[PDB]
Amino acid sequence: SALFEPYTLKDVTLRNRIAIPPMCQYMAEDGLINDWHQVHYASMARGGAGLLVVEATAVAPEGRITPGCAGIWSDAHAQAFVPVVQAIKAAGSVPGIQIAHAGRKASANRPWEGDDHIGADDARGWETIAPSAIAFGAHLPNVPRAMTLDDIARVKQDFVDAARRARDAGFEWIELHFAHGYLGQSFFSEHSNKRTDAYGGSFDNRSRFLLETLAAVREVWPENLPLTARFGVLEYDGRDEQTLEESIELARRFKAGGLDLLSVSVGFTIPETNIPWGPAFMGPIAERVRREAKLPVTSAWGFGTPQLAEAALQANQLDLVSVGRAHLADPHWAYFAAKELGVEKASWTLPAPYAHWLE
Amino acid sequence: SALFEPYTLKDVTLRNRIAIPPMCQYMAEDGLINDWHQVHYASMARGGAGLLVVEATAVAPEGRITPGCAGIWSDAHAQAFVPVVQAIKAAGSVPGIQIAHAGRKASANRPWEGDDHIGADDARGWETIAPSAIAFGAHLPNVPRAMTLDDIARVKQDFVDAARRARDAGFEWIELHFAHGYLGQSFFSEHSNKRTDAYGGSFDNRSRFLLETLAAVREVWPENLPLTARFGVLEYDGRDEQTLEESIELARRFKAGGLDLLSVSVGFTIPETNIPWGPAFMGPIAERVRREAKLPVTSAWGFGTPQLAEAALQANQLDLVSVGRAHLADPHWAYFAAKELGVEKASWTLPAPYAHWLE
Ligand SMILES: Cc1cc2nc3c(=O)[nH]c(=O)nc-3n(C[C@H](O)[C@H](O)[C@H](O)COP(=O)(O)O)c2cc1C
Ligand SMILES: Cc1cc2nc3c(=O)[nH]c(=O)nc-3n(C[C@H](O)[C@H](O)[C@H](O)COP(=O)(O)O)c2cc1C
Ligand SMILES: CCOC(=O)/C(=N\O)C(C)=O
Ligand SMILES: CCOC(=O)/C(=N\O)C(C)=O
Ligand SMILES: [Cl-]
Repeated sequence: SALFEPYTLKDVTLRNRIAIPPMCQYMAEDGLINDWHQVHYASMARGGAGLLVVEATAVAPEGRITPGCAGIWSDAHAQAFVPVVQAIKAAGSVPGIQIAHAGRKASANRPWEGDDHIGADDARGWETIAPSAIAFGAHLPNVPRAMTLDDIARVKQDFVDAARRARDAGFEWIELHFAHGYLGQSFFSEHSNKRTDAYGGSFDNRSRFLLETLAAVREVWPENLPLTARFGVLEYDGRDEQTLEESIELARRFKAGGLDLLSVSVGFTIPETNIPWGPAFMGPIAERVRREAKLPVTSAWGFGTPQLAEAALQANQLDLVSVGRAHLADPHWAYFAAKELGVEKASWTLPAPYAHWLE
Repeated sequence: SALFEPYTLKDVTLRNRIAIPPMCQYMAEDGLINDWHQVHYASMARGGAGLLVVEATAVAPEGRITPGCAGIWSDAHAQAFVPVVQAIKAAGSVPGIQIAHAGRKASANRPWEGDDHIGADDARGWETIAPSAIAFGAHLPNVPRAMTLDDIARVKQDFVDAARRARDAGFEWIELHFAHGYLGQSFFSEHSNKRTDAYGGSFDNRSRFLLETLAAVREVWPENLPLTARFGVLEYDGRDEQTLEESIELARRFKAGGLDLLSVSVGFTIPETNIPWGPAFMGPIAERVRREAKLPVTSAWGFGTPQLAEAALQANQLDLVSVGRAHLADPHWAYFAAKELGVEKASWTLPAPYAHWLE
């Protein structure tokens, strides 16, 4: 089974090709994770996945999506992650973390509490920042404040500080969240970046925030640990051909800037899109990025069955398969995939107190 | 769905009829549970089961099965369970514990480390006790020491002390382990009880240790919390008709002694048996116990498919369906059952951070 071949990137070895992608839990308070996350991540790591990327973790308070999002903007926040890192490691999985800034999509309600921007009368909300003072729209109508040059310098430092905190907490894998219409993605997209200074206008200027943030993180992130990013390479906004070509060129510059692997996703920068949802629909897009940027990739959004995950590898589209919702439904999904794929001693994807009885 | 009707017993209400039966994890050290159990139990409780009965927990060190078994023979041991109790309650499940004494099956290796008796001279092994100085045989050759009347008094008091500690840790449900060939079961079975004093020989005498332990525990266990027991009602030794009839009579005396529910199982007292290798063979047996002893019952051994569990409840065979190994494979099995049975808002069998996305 290709899905259960180990994978080595820099000096880190994943025991299989199953990655749990970042998945916000909305259960933190003031950015501080707690027993919800401890059990959530430990249980999934024991389920057998080779890599567990902890949810989008805010580099700054206003970079949270919701009042329930995790943060790593202080050392106490980072210390809260230590037992999570150690629990993922004890299960034999590799602990990773996605550090993020929600940009204009910040200051929103939890998904089951409206999923929409928090109103100005609500005391829980806050002012959002973004490259330009233009709203996402739809259920996220709050217009963000346009960032100053000092904002840009401060946020980049927040990414540096968060990467250093993630490193010191013991994460062996970091993912910069440059996707899904949050801050980084919105600097790259002309839909949301209306700037005329050095951070908007041209391709170089729109790339500048992401390339500089990557460069600043690379200076503090160890060379022997994978430095990755999630990036939306197309929007399904009717401009996919040119957007994908620009996104792949940026991925080439990420590679030259020391990025080890690209988590290929959709931009979600604006609501006015037509995303063709279907099983493994990102397959050919991830493969094109993989081949044209010559960079290892993972992807998500419909690979969450054993056969689809395996086929994505057999087809040389992905190096790692990210399986998200299936792991919320079944924290031991990796074990389920091992069985479904007829892996030898499949039950031993799990720790002995389970494996012995399921063989 | 009958499986997702709530169930009320004394002052406890289970949100559904799915019980997680006790399942030894063999991960404790000197009886002390740890982060293995914390995540294991909290994750399963979040999976949606209405009742989680924590594994066989030894009332005394020599009553462990293995060096990895949990114990509750001191207040420090009981304190270790408090976070487990509270995590199970926080997920909306009801915390239970099975208190146990392995009898002549004690001092054995973990199942995946040989599963056989450890010699008492071995630093990890110890001397076993039983109603009669007769070995189980096969891979459990250690001959136990026949218990004196003072031994009987000591062990019953250990059950009492353990029930008090379980109450103080916050357990809302207790199960006496009188099954599976351990101490209590072996007092009841003529195969293992060769005593001629007041605790062997007749039906009354063989029943005495179990009835006296129940009575002693009944004194300290709160009237408003279910007092339950697990008992092997037949052995598949060719004496099943006479054995089951005596077992149903003991269930009647259990009820008269204040037992609230009986977990019906197999004896496993000796190895020379022909136990059915198949699912749900206990259904009609448990139904007979339920109807002839007029006592609520649960059972296990192969009910871990949603349709089988639903069928056992529709047939009035069980009041609760115990689903064990399926929860080792999938801690969210209760959610999987909700889906398969077409329960409305099935995803909300799970907490919101999962439920919202699985709709
Ligand atoms: C509850 C939930 C939270 C998510 N949070 C994040 C996140 O914090 N960062 C991110 O990059 N993607 C996030 N995603 C997107 C997932 O990482 C993944 O791409 C998505 O679930 C699709 O993959 P799947 O079909 O296997 O579920 C989230 C998805 C879900 C369902
Ligand atoms: C790993 C494991 C540990 C078990 N430990 C106990 C136990 O401690 N006490 C008990 O009464 N039964 C124990 N059993 C028996 C189970 O509680 C249950 O009766 C058995 O798994 C049959 O149910 P199932 O078919 O749903 O798995 C254990 C079973 C397993 C698989
Ligand atoms: C619309 C896609 O955005 C995401 O997946 C996300 N984070 O990146 C969430 C849901 O928190
Ligand atoms: C074979 C029947 O015995 C059991 O089920 C058991 N405990 O009761 C264990 C720890 O396996
Ligand atoms: Cl000890």
